[PDB]
Amino acid sequence: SGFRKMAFPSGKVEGCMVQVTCGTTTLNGLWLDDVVYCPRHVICTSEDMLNPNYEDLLIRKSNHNFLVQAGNVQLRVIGHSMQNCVLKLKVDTANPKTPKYKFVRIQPGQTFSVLACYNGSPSGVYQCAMRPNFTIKGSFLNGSCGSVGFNIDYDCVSFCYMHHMELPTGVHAGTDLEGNFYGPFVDRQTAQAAGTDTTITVNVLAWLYAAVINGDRWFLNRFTTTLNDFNLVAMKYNYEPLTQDHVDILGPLSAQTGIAVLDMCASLKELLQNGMNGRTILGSALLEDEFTPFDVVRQCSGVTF
Amino acid sequence: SGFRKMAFPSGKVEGCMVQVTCGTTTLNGLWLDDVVYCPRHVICTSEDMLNPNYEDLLIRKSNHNFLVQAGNVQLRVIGHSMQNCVLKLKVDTANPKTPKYKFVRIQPGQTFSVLACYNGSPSGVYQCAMRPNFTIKGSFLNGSCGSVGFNIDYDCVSFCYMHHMELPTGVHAGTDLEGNFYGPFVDRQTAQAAGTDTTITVNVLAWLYAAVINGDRWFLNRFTTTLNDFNLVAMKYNYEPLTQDHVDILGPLSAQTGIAVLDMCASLKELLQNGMNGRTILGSALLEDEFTPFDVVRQCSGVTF
Ligand SMILES: *c1cc(-c2ncccc2C)n2ncc(C3CCCCC3)c2n1
Ligand SMILES: *c1cc(-c2ncccc2C)n2ncc(C3CCCCC3)c2n1
Repeated sequence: SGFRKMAFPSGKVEGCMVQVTCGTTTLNGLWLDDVVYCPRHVICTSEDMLNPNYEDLLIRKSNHNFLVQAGNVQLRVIGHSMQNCVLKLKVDTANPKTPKYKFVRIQPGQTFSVLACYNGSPSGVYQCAMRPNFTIKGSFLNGSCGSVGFNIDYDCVSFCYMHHMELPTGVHAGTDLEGNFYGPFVDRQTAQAAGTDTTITVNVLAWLYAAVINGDRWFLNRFTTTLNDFNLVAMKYNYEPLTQDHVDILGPLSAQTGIAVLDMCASLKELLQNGMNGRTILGSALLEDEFTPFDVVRQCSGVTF
Repeated sequence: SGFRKMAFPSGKVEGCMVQVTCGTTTLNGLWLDDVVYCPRHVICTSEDMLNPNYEDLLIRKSNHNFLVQAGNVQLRVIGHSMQNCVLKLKVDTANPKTPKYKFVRIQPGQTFSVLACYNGSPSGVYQCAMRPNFTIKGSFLNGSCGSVGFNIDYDCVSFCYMHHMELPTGVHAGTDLEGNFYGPFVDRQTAQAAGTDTTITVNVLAWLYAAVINGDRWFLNRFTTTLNDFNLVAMKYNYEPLTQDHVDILGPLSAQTGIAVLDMCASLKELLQNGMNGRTILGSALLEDEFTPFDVVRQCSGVTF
């Protein structure tokens, strides 16, 4: 039936995007109820970027220094505050398009959809994973700050990411909606080490199960392995160690296909050691780690919102 | 800055999805103004599927045999007609969420976003290409019929595809919004040959330009080629012949990067003949053909809607 990197429908989030301007800087904001959330770096200028004193810069700002526009609707700013690396602008009108929502701090390896925006307007939507080193490999240009990542559960939008910056390496960094960065990153123009990234093993296994469900079974072999033997191979190829928790999360896919999790690990061990010999799996010539076990079940079961 | 398979924001299309039921069959419909569009195969049963007589089956139906539900809003069917392979149900209420829209018949090689739906509810969004053989490699399950493909140009949605069926090969087939199938396909349960597919050469070249823009330049070599020499290699590797029209469409990317189109063709020639030697381009170990030159410019220039 096919398997695609599927994003959540973005409608509920499109209704929340606004443009925030402070002086010469314009970026995106998220309008939920009577609060607009945006990166605090909206208040810093070219001369400040290397190490802004956000407390001092914010003290020089008043409510009328923040211009918020939702499409053509001009919002009135009646309060401002900084929470970690986000600015929270209280507005005098609750967003009539506010969906049911939660703010969540996702774990590394989990996925979410990103609605990339510029000037408070949607440009596109794509699915991505929070890397183990807390970076995201997105697609973002200047002005994309304030774009958000989210997941949907029936009618509820769980916002998990707000884009802040590109690192000199071309990867992306941001915060949860309480303004806490994912990873060791700071909101200043400096070279910052992201550190060693690894492949999300439980996601690669989930994608191998998605492949079996779709008829791509060439990689199934006559071997089995142990959790400890597989983890020796995982450490060698910079893959995350597999735990019993990960095995338990793969239970539904193991049940649907009749392939024991450790048998799928022995197939993955052979692909790591021998490569793919010019073959493809679900249209890919690499081992894909951007689908969680939940993503595979949602896509293979047609879960709606 | 990264490069992702980016879909259009789906909000404008989510507001148009409805559920259409006729007897025991339920699928998706598209509600635009006072007309609901859906696959005509909504009127066929398990005993008819092999070769339905759609004219006879439709004659046995009346307006009250079609139930249309938009969320929880029950629409009143006041007219029905068949146009090619689509059914057009006239309803007594114009959709208040109707966007500015056009119906278009896309050319093979062009791309569009698909909003996959079940029971009139959105499940996900993804970008895909109309293959040269007029199939689509989507992600669709039973009940996905009536889901649509579209492109957006500022505030206008151009609908180009309505999903009808999966072929026994696992690829997907459908129609434009006037009910004409793309390709030689018919709406019946039979084995149908899609014929030889080829790789969309102009799209592979556009993606190589996107790679150069993002700093992946390892594949740039010291060779050049001619349009005729490159076409000898294209025929050998089942790639579409490149024409001057394709060279002209790549003009903006050639200008932005300073790499002449024929020089990029000589790089592509070397990748086809020598493979990628275990290297990747924009995170892929295969040559990607699902980005048009327009898609690359939109993504690299941050075009909003
Ligand atoms: C907003 C957006 C971006 C950005 N994201 C992706 C690609 C390019 C760019 C420029 N940003 N990158 C860095 C920053 C900085 C500005 C100075 C304060 C710290 C964050 C940024 N903002
Ligand atoms: C609707 C949806 C699908 C479908 N799409 C993707 C994956 C699985 C399935 C079943 N359909 N496939 C075939 C058809 C037929 C039904 C009988 C008439 C011709 C079309 C279909 N409808």
